[PDB]
Amino acid sequence: AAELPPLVPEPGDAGQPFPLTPTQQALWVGRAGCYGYFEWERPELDLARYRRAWERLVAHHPGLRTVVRPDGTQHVLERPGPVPITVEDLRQDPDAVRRLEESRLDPGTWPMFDLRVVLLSGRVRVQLGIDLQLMDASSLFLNLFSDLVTLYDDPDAALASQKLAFRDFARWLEEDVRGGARWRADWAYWQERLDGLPPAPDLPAARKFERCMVRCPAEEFALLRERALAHGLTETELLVGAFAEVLRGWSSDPAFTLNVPVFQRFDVPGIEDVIGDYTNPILLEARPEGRTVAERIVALAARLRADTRHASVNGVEVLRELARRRGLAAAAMPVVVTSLLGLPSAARSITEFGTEVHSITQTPQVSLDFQIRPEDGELRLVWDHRSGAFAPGVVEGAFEAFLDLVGRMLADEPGHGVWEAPFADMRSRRDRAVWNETNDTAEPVPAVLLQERFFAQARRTPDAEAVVASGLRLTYDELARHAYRIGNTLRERGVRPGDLVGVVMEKGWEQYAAVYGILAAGGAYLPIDAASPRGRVARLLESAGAGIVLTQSRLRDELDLPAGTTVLRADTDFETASTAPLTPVQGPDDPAYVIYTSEPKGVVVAHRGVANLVRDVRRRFAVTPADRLLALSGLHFDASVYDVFGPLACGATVVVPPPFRRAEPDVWAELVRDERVTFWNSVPVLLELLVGEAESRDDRPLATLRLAVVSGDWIPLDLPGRARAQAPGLRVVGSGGPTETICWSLFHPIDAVDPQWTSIPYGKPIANQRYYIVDRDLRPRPTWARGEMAVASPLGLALGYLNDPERTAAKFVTLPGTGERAYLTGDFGRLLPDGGIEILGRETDVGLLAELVAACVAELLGLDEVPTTGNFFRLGGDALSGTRLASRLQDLLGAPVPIRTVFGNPVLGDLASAIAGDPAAGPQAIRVARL
Amino acid sequence: AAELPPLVPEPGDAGQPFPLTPTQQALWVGRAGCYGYFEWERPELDLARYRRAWERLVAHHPGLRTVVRPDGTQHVLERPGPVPITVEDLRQDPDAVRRLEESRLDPGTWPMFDLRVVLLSGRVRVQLGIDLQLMDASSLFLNLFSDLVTLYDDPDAALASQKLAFRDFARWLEEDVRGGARWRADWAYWQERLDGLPPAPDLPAARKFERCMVRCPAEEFALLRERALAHGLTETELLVGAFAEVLRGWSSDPAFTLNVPVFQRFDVPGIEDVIGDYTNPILLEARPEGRTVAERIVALAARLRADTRHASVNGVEVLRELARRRGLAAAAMPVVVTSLLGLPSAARSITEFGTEVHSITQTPQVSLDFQIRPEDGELRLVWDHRSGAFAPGVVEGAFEAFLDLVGRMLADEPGHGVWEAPFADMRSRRDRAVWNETNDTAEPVPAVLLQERFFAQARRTPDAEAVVASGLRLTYDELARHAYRIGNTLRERGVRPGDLVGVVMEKGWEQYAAVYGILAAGGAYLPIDAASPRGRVARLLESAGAGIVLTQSRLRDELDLPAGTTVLRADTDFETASTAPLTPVQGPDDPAYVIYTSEPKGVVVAHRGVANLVRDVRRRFAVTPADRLLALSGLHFDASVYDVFGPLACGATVVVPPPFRRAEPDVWAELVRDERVTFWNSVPVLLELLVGEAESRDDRPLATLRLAVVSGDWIPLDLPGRARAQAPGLRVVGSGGPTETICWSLFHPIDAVDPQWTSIPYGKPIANQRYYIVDRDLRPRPTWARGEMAVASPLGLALGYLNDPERTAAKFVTLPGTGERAYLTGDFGRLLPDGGIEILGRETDVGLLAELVAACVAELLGLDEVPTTGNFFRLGGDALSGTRLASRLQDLLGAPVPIRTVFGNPVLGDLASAIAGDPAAGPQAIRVARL
Repeated sequence: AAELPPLVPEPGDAGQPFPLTPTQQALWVGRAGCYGYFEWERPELDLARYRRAWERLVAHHPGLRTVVRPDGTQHVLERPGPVPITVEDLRQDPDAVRRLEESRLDPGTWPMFDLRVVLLSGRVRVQLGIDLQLMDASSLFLNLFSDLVTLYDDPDAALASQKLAFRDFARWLEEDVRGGARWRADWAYWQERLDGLPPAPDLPAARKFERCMVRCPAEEFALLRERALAHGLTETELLVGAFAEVLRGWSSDPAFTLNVPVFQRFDVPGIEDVIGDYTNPILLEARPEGRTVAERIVALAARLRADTRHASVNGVEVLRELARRRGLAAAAMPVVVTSLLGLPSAARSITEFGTEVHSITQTPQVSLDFQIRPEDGELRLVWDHRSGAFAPGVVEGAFEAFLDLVGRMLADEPGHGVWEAPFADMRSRRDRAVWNETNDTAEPVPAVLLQERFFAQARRTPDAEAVVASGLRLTYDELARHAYRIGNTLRERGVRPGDLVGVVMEKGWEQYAAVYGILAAGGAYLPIDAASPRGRVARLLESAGAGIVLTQSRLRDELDLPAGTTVLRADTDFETASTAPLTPVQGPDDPAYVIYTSEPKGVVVAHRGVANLVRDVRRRFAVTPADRLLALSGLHFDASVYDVFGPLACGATVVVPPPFRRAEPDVWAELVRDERVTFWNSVPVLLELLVGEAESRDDRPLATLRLAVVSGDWIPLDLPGRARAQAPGLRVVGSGGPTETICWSLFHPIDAVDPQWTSIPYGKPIANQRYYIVDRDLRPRPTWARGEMAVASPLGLALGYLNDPERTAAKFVTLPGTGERAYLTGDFGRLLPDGGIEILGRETDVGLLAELVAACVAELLGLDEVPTTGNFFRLGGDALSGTRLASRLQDLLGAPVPIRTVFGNPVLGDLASAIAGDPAAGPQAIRVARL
Repeated sequence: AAELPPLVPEPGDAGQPFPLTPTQQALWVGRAGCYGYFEWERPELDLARYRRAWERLVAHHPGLRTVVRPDGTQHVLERPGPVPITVEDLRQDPDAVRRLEESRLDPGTWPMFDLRVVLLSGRVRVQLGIDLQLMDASSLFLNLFSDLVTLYDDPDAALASQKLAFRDFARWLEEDVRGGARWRADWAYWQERLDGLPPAPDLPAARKFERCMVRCPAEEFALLRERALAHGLTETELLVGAFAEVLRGWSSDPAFTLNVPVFQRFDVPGIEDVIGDYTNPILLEARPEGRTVAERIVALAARLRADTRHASVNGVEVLRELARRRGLAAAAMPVVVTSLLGLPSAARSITEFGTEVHSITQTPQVSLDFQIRPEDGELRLVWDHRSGAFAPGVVEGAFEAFLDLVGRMLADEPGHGVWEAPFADMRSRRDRAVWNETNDTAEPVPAVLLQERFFAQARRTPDAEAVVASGLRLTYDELARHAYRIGNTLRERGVRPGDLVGVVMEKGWEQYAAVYGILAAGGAYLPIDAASPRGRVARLLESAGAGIVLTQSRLRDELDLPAGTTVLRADTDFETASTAPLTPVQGPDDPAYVIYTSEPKGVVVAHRGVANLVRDVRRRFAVTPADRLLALSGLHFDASVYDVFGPLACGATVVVPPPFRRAEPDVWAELVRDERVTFWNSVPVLLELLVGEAESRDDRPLATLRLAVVSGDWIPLDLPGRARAQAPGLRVVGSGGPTETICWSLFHPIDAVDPQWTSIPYGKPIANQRYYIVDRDLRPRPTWARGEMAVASPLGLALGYLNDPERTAAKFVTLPGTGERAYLTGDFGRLLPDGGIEILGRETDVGLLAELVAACVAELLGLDEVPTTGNFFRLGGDALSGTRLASRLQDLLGAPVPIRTVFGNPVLGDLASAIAGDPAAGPQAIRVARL
């Protein structure tokens, strides 16, 4: 604990220039609003006594006579002149409050404050505008406001004599403390920690200062003090920790750095009466360390206390180094906790002068400022936030969660209740009601197997068109008969419930016959791309255990299938089989198919979940037998699952396009025209290609499109309008959901595209699906908070991964709060106020000098190698060895390397640049570096 | 003509540090070989007298005792010590010259020279290595070498006493001349001109110093002097101008800047005896200004004289500014002319000491150094060039052209012969013999019309396959009969020789029938893409005057053809026409087709030129009836022209692919396999796609390919090897030529791909074509010189552009040297030593300060606006107004802006940066700039 040099006052230069404090300098350049404003009301004001009070305050306090020169230094005017006090008479004007509410200052001009008095009928408004660069918050309340009350009572009152000038204190910090023994030790503390500091809270952002606030009465203030002492904490530490709990409810990452200023006057004798700027912003690293609320708050407080023990370094300097390393944006710390607790008591309080009526601090570079201030026996808790910094509702939701959390702290005995809770739910009342409303989706799904629904439809409308595929029109009865031929044959050859049968085909009617025949037989189909490379088809079939494959005779010869495999050709090997109806032998929760995705995993899906999809789509989009769907997607993709089971369940027509290995929009646009397609289903880019093709044509070939469902990628913002142009009355519908949620698991009908959107909303869940946005502990997040989409359903999820229960256990989890089975999509998004989801992400001279510095550092620290990008103090340096570093470099270079240069450039590359840029050492140093 | 300050010698500091000259500084940093070397032979050498001579030289001349300190300053050692002279005894070793030839120095060590003496049987070799930083060339010959001869005769000889030190001269230039009155005027001269200076000669580059040299005897030296005086020139000016003529024969641009050093000693009394570095590289702008050789040389000399009148600025400084503006690469001036003419006579010459046996200057940063030196009544002309800086043969070719040009100057009276020539051909004897051999391509083309060749082939092999097109095999007789049906019908409907008939079809046999029917009728066909947008088809037909169109019935309805047009469908509207042979009524030089290219131009091509192409390809690639060509290219592209006329002229088979609007390599690879295609023709990328498709397959579906001709884009370097892998024995052949040279006009058979190539060679011309590489005056260039390809032929060119004789006259020009008609391709390339062609190209604080400087400059100069990028002196400034500029900026900024700062930063943005970076003015200046 290295003691600090003493302060020697220098009154002969009291009027001489002196530098801005580090925090005053930041406001000087950072304004180029920046002011505080206060308004009190009283029945009467004696203006003569009020002017005498301010004339005495200005005379007594040099800080009220300090002005900034154009060159960024400041000095104390000796006799600035009469105090400006603007009086405005409104005692005659009716609706005077509206006339005064409709009337809403520079450091280079005196004064840096603004005094106004408004006379009204029966009352007076006193108004004080003050530049934030004039003094810090503690000088405002403990010095200015207290003396203003004392002097308005008696402008001749005795005031404690000024035993030093703030100009002395400011020079003492810059010349004697900064760079001295303790500063160097404290600087090493911060530099060891710097590259580990997390960013500022990353809170949800929107598309000038507002106020959330609350006042704790004296008896809850006393209870809050007991709750904090019970954990060994100050009230500030308790409130800072509670604030970090709440911010973690909305922040993208649980680790963040808060700006927690202290107002250290260093016990300099007399300094408690000197108006100045004592702000030292401490950069508090808030990583969650603890299982319970109490443990985390206690751990955070211990870090705050350690940081505070090293506060001879001013946080503005730590922020400067952070910006050198990361750039100015990533170094900004715009979330501040400003506590005025723990300061000396002031003689008088401004509440004895008038009842506060309006007040607002507009601070540059600050988005959220949590202010903690004692006011007349009560604890005032204020959140000042900048409008438009945060998504609508975020700050009000966080405040309501903060009051809830502090209230529980007052309600619960230490060691019980919220103190022991793993976490506090931060969702608002409205968050939960909207999410519950949107996710109240359970519906019973009748235990009818997928093929049984199709066969019943084939009995209903046996002569309607089922599959139209390239100059061939299969009727419902014809398709059912061939499915029966396949099913009887497969049953006879030993397929039993649970067996997988491969379907290796190209687009054509044989895919539809094969699927329904496999299901009729009792098995599940395993579709595999007939254009797979190498012997992928054989690897998937071997891995899946599928001993039978159905294919097309025109295709059998270009497939490498292992020799023990039964390979039947859908279109020739079944012509003599029975067409006798086959009777179902699997159950609704048995697999209907296995679809492989990116080792490749086999996604096993049951009949019940597909029936759910099909029933939801039919009702939601009014699918009828008149509809004609274009089956674009390949059988081995999830998206084809609706194409296979939806239209055929209700009597509509599947239009199968010719096989294609690259997009052919013109073929598809012709096919949409000629077969009068009503139902498009594809990834967004294929719809774009189709719409482009139509735009370049004179017929309107997409005019029969009434429904277009696109999913699996970002939807261009102009695509829906472009599609509706080529097809009036078309409903464009966004969808989504991985293979594990069974094709489509949510929808967003795109009825109109707000041009303020960055993307189309991802949508709301279909029947029997629930879309949670969860944090890393699988707990649901408030509105706007980014998290992973977890899709919960007891029937609309895949059964799991084929033969892989360990990966099934990792992705199909039990949500902790409800015990629901949920699938972790790996996609990220956030909940929207209307219940929808926004998807966010789908699943060399100096160089030689630097090597020299690095090698010299490596030997000094005892390390093999040391990178030129390393921070000297993080690599293992400290105060005394950083001094040895300056000497070893002086020796080896033959040039002067001051100690200030090593400490001012902890990053080894930055030290090289500082040495090479030094006129007194540069050329010499570069010569030695060149060997 | 502002006089210069006087030189005041300062002998009290003769041993004190002093700076390197600007040219010495460049060598100091620019070495980090750099030396000169000399070797003379004499029968005897008296080593005692030789050592005494060098000990006297070293004592007498401070420059021989000057060393560079590690900090880049230099000083004069007082007593450096005995002169090192290494003696090597080889009088016993046999083959001693080989032992001495196998034995081939730092400024910080003394001496900066290297003295050796080699004793051999009967003779001695004296060897002198000298650092280029020690002294300039004029000090070497006029001071060192002359005094070495004087002193070896008598080491006690009287020498002119040193009346000053080179250290005085070097300080006088840096402190008194530089920055003074005349320097500022000269600096304004250069700065006005700087941004206009062309780059260094851009000469052809290759994939450590060599010597071309010649010695003019005294009587030709005297004649050369008379030739120069006859034009008012010095011999140096004559030789510099002749050198610029020759360099223009190879350089990519006719304008270049040469580095022409002068060795000015400024008539300082005594300085003619002082060894030092007097080099001032003058940057000579060599733009051709004149109709004849004489006029251009006279104009260039007048610029050299003007430049020389402003040589108080050292060219190293002009080069520094040029590099600030353009970067270091584009500012380098590595082509130097070093003349030692016009200097005082030296008392003795090194030729009196020994016969020179070997000498070489290795200069950093120099690629070609033309040295002009008087030697014992003769004129020595030396080209020192760096090996590998230039393409092989370029420097030897330029030297031979230079000797030829100077020889003509000695042969011709002024006012006659070469003096009056518009230009001198610079091609070497070998250049012309190779080009003539390669371009001796004339062959008579028999007057047989294109359709007559096909009809004769249809009589020869009437049952062979002509066109195989998508499940349809047209025989030669079947194709001839349908061509006759079309031709008789078109003849009957009024087609006469000269008429154009549109062909608007998609790939299919109807294109082949339509072409031969139109030709049989007597007209020319005009193919137009059936997939053209909008009403392009109607615009082209209207523009071309084509009143008839043939199309396909399956296609007629999607075409917008104007109403007065006859539209006949090849496949239905001709079934009842006569198949009687029709007799030809056009001639071989009448149009066969019109093909439109990028307003669009109609390229009109006659029968004769197509017969030339077809006959050349048949012989060159041995096309026989067994061959089967894949007609990939569209009829409306040039590349299809061979497909239409080549195979059918000799009995081979055209395999037509299905129409395609995007590449389908797999279809094409199938089609190559199934129809046994032997002849591929396409742009390179389509062959790449086809080869990729085959690589991914197990059959070798391209195995029947024996010939692949690719043209129209860069050929990837690995494509030929990749194609030969998929098809052993395949000949890959590169081709090229625009539509105006009738499909293919040159070939390069790619038999093996040198991995040192950056591209495949473009090739050599086919029969009746000649490929010239011409400069901007349409004159042929030497080997390696970049120029425009001009394709000359009286029959292998298009007749011209349809209805557009003015554009025909601009692109189909008469070459000036031969009167040949040639087509200017707009492509660029260069001739290769083997006769081929390589194609080269196919057809904000400072910001505010800167605005402040600019506005102040704009008012001072009287201009409305002035850009921040402008050079103050080019915008209109000069010496006196640049001084006024420093004062106006001092006034308006309130900060000191020294005059040196305005002159050291002529570019207004650079002045802003210098002011903003000045500690004594920066912060103030930035404040004012911010308004």
